[PDB]
Amino acid sequence: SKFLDRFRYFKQKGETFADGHGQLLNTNRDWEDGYRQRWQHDKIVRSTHGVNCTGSCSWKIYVKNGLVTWETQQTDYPRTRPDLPNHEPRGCPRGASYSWYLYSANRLKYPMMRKRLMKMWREAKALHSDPVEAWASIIEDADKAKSFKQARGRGGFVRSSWQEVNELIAASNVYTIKNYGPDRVAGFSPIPAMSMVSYASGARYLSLIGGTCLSFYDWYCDLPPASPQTWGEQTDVPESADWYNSSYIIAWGSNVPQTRTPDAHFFTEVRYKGTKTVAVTPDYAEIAKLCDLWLAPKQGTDAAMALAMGHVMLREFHLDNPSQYFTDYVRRYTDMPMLVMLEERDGYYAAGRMLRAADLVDALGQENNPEWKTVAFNTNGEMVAPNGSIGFRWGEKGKWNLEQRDGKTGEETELQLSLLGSQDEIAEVGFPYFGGDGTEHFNKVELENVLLHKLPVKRLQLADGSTALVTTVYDLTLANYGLERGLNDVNCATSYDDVKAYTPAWAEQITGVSRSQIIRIAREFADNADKTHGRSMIIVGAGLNHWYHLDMNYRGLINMLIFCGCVGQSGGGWAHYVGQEKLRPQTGWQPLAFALDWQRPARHMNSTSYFYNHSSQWRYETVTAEELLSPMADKSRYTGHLIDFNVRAERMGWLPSAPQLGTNPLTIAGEAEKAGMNPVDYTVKSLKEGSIRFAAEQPENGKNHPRNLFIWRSNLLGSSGKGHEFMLKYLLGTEHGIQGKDLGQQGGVKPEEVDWQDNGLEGKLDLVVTLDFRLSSTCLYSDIILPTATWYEKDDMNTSDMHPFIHPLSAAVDPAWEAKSDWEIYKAIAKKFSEVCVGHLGKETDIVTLPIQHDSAAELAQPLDVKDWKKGECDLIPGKTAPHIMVVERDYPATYERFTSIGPLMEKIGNGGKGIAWNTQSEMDLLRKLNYTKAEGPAKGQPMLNTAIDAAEMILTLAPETNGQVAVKAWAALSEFTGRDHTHLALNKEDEKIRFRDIQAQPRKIISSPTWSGLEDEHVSYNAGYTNVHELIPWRTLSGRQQLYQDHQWMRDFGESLLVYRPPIDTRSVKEVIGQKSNGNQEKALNFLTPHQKWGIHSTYSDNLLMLTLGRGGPVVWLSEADAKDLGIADNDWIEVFNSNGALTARAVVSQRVPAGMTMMYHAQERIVNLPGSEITQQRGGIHNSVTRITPKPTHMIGGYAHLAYGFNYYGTVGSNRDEFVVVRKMKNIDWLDGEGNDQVQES
Amino acid sequence: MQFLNMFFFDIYPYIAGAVFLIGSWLRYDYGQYTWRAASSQMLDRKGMNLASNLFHIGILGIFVGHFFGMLTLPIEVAQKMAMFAGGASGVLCLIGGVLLLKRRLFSPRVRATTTGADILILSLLVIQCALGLLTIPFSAQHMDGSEMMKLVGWAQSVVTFHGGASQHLDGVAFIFRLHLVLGMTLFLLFPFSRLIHIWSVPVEYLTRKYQLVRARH
Amino acid sequence: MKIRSQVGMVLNLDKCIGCHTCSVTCKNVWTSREGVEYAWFNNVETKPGQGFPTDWENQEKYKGGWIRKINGKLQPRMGNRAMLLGKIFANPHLPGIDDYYEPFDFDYQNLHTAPEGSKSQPIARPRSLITGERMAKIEKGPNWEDDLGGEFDKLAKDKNFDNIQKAMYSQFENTFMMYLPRLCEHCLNPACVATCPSGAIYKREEDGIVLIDQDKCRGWRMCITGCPYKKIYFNWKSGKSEKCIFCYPRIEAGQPTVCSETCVGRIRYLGVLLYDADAIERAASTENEKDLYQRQLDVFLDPNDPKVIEQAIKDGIPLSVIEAAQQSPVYKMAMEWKLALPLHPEYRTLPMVWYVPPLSPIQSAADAGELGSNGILPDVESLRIPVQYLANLLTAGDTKPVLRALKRMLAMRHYKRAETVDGKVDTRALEEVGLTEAQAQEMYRYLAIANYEDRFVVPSSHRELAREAFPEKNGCGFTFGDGCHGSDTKFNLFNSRRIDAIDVTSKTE
Ligand SMILES: Nc1nc2c(c(=O)[nH]1)N[C@@H](/C(S)=C(/S)[C@H](O)COP(=O)(O)OP(=O)(O)OC[C@H]1O[C@@H](n3cnc4c(=O)[nH]c(N)nc43)[C@H](O)[C@@H]1O)C=N2
Ligand SMILES: Oc1c(Cl)c(Cl)c(Cl)c(Cl)c1Cl
Ligand code: SF4
Ligand code: SF4
Ligand SMILES: [Mo+6]
Repeated sequence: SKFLDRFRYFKQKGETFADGHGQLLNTNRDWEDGYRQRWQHDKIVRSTHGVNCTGSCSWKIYVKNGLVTWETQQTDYPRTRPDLPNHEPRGCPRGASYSWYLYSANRLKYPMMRKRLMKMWREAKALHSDPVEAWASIIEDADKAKSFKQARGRGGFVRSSWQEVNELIAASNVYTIKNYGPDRVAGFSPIPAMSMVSYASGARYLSLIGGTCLSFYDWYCDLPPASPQTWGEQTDVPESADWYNSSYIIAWGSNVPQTRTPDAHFFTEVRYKGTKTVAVTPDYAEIAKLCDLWLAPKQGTDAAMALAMGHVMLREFHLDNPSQYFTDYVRRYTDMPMLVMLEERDGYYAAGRMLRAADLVDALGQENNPEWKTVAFNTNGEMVAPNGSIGFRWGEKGKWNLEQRDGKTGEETELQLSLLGSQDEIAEVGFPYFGGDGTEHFNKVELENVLLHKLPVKRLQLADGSTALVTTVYDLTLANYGLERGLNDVNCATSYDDVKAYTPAWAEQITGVSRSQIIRIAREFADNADKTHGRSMIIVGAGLNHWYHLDMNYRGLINMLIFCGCVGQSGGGWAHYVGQEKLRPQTGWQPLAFALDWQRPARHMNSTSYFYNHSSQWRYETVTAEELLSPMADKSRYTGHLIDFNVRAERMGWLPSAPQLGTNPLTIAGEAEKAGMNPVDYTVKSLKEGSIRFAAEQPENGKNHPRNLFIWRSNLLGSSGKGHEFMLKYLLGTEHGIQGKDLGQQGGVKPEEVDWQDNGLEGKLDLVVTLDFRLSSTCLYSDIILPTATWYEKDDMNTSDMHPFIHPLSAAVDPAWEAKSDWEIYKAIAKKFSEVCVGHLGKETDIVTLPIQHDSAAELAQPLDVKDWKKGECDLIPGKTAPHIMVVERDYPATYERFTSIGPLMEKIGNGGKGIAWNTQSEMDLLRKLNYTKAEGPAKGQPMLNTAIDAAEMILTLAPETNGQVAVKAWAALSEFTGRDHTHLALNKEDEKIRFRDIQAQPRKIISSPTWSGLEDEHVSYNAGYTNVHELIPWRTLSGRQQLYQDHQWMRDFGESLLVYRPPIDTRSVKEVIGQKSNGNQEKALNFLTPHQKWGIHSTYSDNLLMLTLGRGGPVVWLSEADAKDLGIADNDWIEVFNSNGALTARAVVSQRVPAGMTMMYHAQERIVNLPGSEITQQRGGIHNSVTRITPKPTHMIGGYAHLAYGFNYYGTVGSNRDEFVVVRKMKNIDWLDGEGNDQVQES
Repeated sequence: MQFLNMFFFDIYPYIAGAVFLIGSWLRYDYGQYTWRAASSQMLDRKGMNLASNLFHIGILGIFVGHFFGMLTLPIEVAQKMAMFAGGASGVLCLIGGVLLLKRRLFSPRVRATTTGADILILSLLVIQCALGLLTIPFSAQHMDGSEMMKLVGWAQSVVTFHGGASQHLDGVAFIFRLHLVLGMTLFLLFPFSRLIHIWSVPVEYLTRKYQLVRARH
Repeated sequence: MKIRSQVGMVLNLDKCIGCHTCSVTCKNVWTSREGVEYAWFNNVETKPGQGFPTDWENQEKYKGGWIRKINGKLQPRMGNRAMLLGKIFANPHLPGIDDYYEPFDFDYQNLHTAPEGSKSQPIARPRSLITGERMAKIEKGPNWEDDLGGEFDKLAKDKNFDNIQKAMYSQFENTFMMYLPRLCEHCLNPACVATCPSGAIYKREEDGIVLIDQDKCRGWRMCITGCPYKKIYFNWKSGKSEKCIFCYPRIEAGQPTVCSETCVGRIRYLGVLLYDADAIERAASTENEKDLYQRQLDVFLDPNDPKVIEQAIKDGIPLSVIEAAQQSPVYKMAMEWKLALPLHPEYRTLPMVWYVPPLSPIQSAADAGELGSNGILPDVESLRIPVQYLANLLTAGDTKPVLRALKRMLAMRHYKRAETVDGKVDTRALEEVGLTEAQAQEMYRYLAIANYEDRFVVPSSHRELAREAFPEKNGCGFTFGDGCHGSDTKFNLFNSRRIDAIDVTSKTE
């Protein structure tokens, strides 16, 4: 009795203490169990998150009362060396809030369908027993199709069933495939590393039926075109642990503590090791708070600083007092000693292509791919074609290595850098200079569009009779930076204060960063790299990579790292961290996701070009290739709209296409048989005759636009969708908020490769299906929503760039309500498809185009120039001057069987990637015991894939990264090419086999593999390029070395052969609309930046209440105090932001850390929470991408040329967005458009 | 009227009195978590300082008076005090009460987070206070203390268990009947409301050592 | 001389990345209920700023902590016992929900059920979690000033800017920001305990955790004012107050707190500290407030001194606790190296959660600078965060201990750079600050490498001593409602018995 206890008042009094200031009571404390029982749970399950953040953190999912209640980090990762800090606990605030989703009011519980589409679907089925025909009855009617396409994003969802929606989906896909082609069906799902199997589910189903898989690394602009350019590698960087090995680090456009949260401690802790840290951001970002120095250059001007620093370095560590380490490094690992041919001009020369062994008389002995082997001079004047050049990768074996040997005599021959001191004469070469152009918001420095420098050269006798002049990349490089070498150059600098081509004083003007600051850091960075042998590092992120000239910004930073020999050195290098693109078990996952175990090849497409076209954003282009042309280029040779360059690249086999042909590809075989010729040659003939055209040339003819789109693991229409308003208008056919006119209405010049029509085709997409667990913005505008399972309700695998562990995703409980895993959703759809397609599609023959692939033999396509077979400049030879033309067999009725089984191709042909190929039979035998096998049917005897685990197990067994057995065969295959032994990089792990249930118990470290250049050892951390430098394995580039000089035609003519400052472009999306729809409040033009937010990962978590409460409670934009006060904007005021492309609404965050001239809306806050109606469009306010628009860069389209060849996510147009300008102004009328009556009005 | 007389004044006071004790005892033993004053100040500070202090300081005046007045200087004197002393406390309590009731009913946050037991009890008190102030002009007619003698006589019979207490009342004005009825009803509803905070008045704090530490247990 | 144990906490502010992970995990586990949905036991604040609740550091307005009278005696700033009682009908100082933020939700269901034929895309607007009404606009949040979000004139109202000429900091080039994650201090002389009339708040003898007894609390809500750090939150639905409970359910088994184990920064340290309870009044009532810090370090006992060891044993401290104190990181950072400093020692509470001040980028200078006493690394003088600011926060306004901390941190860096880059032994910076090579390499071990087993050294609370573990093991958790928990008298009105107990006594003695 608690009542009777009070009577023991005095009896419970113990001793006092502190001289009567305290009393020790002996009272009951049972009440304390209250919190104890709250903490107690049913069990903990291990799992991670399937979101794009590179975190890849293992979590403990706490289940209590049969419900997921909360979660904390797993701290059991395999510990790093004793001298490096360990990874635990990792995690971030976003991840810690995931649990909120499982039962939140925003959870998608049942498959949903738009009421209008359902009503017409159910009436159509009451008239057409067969579903394909019921679909046809609706889609082929204008008033019908229109009725549901304009309902998009306008409420009206009604509960459906898996049964009803699976039929409609399969029906829609059969119709679409049988009446237009398989390539008119596509799916967009990104970053597979975050859930290998969840991505693979759709990718597999689409590949099986011949649909197109859209890229993402270039679409998001996470792809640094500079990487392929310099190393011929998509992306390969050191792990976050390696940062602790560096003694000098510069975070450049990388808000590490906010965007690389789980790895930030490596950066804060390496400081205690004596490492100096420097933050380079225009605003006082979180990254600044943890550095010893903070530099704030003008946004976009970064390449300027990089150039100046490169200057100081080349001057003080390569010229004045040379560095033994630096010199040997560039000598052996760069293309600097390589010879460049000089072209003729008017009184001056111009850098041309690189000299190839084929140009010389004897051809240097190299008779195999001589036109593909570079040349240089040795220390004894003798000319030579050293090993390693891409010419040795194919058609021969044993010379594709970076050993400093003669390609012909196989002897130890040292190469020489500068010709200075042995040049016949001194030629004057012109280099382009754009530092003088730019908009009004950036400082400029007038010099001359062309700068003449005096280069030391040598005259050589070409094999074809004539003669020309040559000079090393090293020479042009020193000339390009403006280093006075004693020939008395007027354009060369005499002191660091001299304002010439790329000096500290020069950059101080462009960037605004004191010249002395630049000189200091450059000196320190380089000094450190010298003392430690490359242990200097630069962490760069979207801060630089999302500008139209991301290439220049990066090559800027890259040359610095190379001049100090930091690449391939533990503790140094190029650390590019953006999206979670390092799906480590690559070669074991590709066959699963793209069904390469059954058919070959699959339909890959680069999303940027895809949306640029079908979203019809090219119809509003403002940028012209002309204004990007080099001053030293023949303008008349590069005419046409940007999209015209894409179309040419597509037919020259450079970039992929989708839809490919303007004619159903399943019928080409049925017409080639009647014509008496085989399908391949019948296509080459029809393409020449123009009887069969590339679909790209006529995107609006009603048969060359996608009709069915699957979206999963993406919020395309609310996040990544650059040109949100254009997508809503053209792809969806719904109300949009575009503000400008198009080329037609303005009367601009129409493309010379694509049909023009005044009224663009709208509502192209017939069916949009989105799979998600929460009702996102994309879902809101879809036709059918499929409730997918959360990351805590399904099994899958996850890996990252930051660490070498491959942990899992597990189900703490079965999916809630009617939800299903992405894998079970596509399996069910593949099942319903296989029965609905009966009598419509059978065993078909399909013609598939395939662009010249990088890492393949065909990458040695056009070596010296650019020949367009359509302009008659040469013959149409598929695989060389046009895409390959493949014949794929498709057993449509056996889709479901193939989807649920590992195909025969793994045994017949083999498996491989990145150039090599190995036998993988033993792996299949093992897989037959693990997954069991099919009893009968078309896949009888083949290993099974009924569940996600079966799939995960396939990935782990075939991948060399998770199976030491395969890892040895993989290093063996590459040893053939190199001629050096590499098996010793995996031998002592040969008996290692990672199992799904093994990693469920504890995350496991992977095995060193040729697919990557860093190592998985216990003595050295994973550093990108370490193998190239320490194993003498060549970079998949033309010269086999790190490319500093890009000699491809298009590169030379677009002034990108050597790095040069290129100011931020003008999109001209503000001047044509500012002031038009005035509301009475001052408007102003500001640079619109969108770094990634702190309260979400893209748009995920952006609707999550914990994140919304820790943030500002919805969409907001940051403005400087001046900009704000000048527009009469107080903190948290409703403001409007807009331009040609559209308008968005948000509340303002006024802050001192935002430099005047810019505004920031942290990336992804989407369109579903706390958004009022716009005064500019009279519609729901739009999103941050409502004011951006895609604008491609030509140099990002170069294909069929060694390291510049296509590859899914390897190369291709990127969707940059930081150059954008918007108009900001305070709002007046805050109308919510809900009919609630709760509207406000802001005064003044 | 005779049936309803012996009921309300010879029986009802023992029902409410039993329910009051055993009710408190049971909620104290099985309802610790529900035993609190239930502050609402944080949700709406406006006008609370004045209102609550008026209400409490007044209601307390009345309690001391009622307590020592009917459970313990001649009669006519005491009556003059009750009317002037207690009459003033009543005006304060009534005002604070009314202010608190206006708040609880029309102040968005307080009304959205309230329970019915809180509106009920507050309302009755305000009424019992108004009903009380109305007895003043009635006691006036008998400045000699004739009326007060009857009432105090009734009260003291009940608390000592001497039957026939409703007899002491013979004569008293009706208004007094009401006050005595509604009043006791509050003792009935006491244990099932917030009024339990009263039992907890923090007197022991005036002599407590500042720091408290609890041993293992 | 009464020795007692407590697990203190030290947060290395230099490593804090202002991520808030700590706050979210705490919120998920402890305060997701209606009534405390606005409470953030753990919360992070960006400084400069006024924090949460707004201006909690302003004791002149809020009345928290203790004051020292002229006669030298200690008294809660709220008032002596009678004064505090006179304020009970209405806490004249109590902070209102608005001082925190009005908790809100969103109508996501509108996105789902939006009817067919809407003139505009549906949307989820905010709703009050207190009233349930539509919200015109969200105007405040618990982390509203995150990352210098707000005009400088507004943030600079920070009480820690007193006695500092702040004009120069509104200039872009001089901008500076730091984070201050904070929980309950679990004071040695907690003001909360002293301001609760019902005496429902208390400090636990075995581990010094301060808890508000939910059975006993009567909701007088005076405690919220008494707490100078404003870490006690009134649960508006239950009527009782609630505060960080130092995750006692985990600490009892020897596990770190949730916000400690979940700290992405690896900045939180948990270690045992032995203190003389009998010295508490003495220390907290020292005349000069600039002495409270040092005076508190003097209440802590050396866990290796056998004099202390023998007294601790005599005083009830388990042997495992003492052993834990002997390898406690909290003790190394507060006593040995002097890197950790108390938060606002001037409140006289003897706070038990200390902080290592943060380093920052060098300030802006005319030129690119020169090589100082530490080479390319910074010199304490060149740090951009005004040290006086840090001192108003950690040392009652005295810049001496803060500078010593900063200088040693920097000292270590210099020593470590020589060793790992130059490959040489240079102790010039260590001698200047009074450290040795040994103390430096250890500092490095704990701060740089920070292995899990080093950041966390938490002993068991030994829930088996002075209690009856066996019957508890066998019958705890079965919550059928026996109505006998909470009292020591077995008699109960419902004629029942404890499930987790033995009622049939042994007759064999
Ligand atoms: N919390 C969180 N983490 C994530 C993500 C997320 O959505 N949320 N997403 C992933 C993904 S997919 C990416 S691509 C990255 O996180 C992007 O982060 P990063 O810090 O590189 O870019 P950002 O664009 O944010 O830029 C970083 C900072 O650089 C500054 N900045 C911006 N523009 C410039 C510029 O032109 N030059 C220079 N030097 N700096 C500039 C700025 O301070 C920004 O915060 C990554 N992890
Ligand atoms: O009811 C009473 C009240 Cl209220 C006062 Cl104040 C006094 Cl004095 C007496 Cl006697 C009675 Cl009965
Ligand atoms: S969201 Fe990414 S970074 Fe955050 S905890 Fe999850 S996996 Fe880690
Ligand atoms: S989790 Fe750690 S690093 Fe992140 S805010 Fe909290 S204390 Fe700082
Ligand atoms: Mo990205």
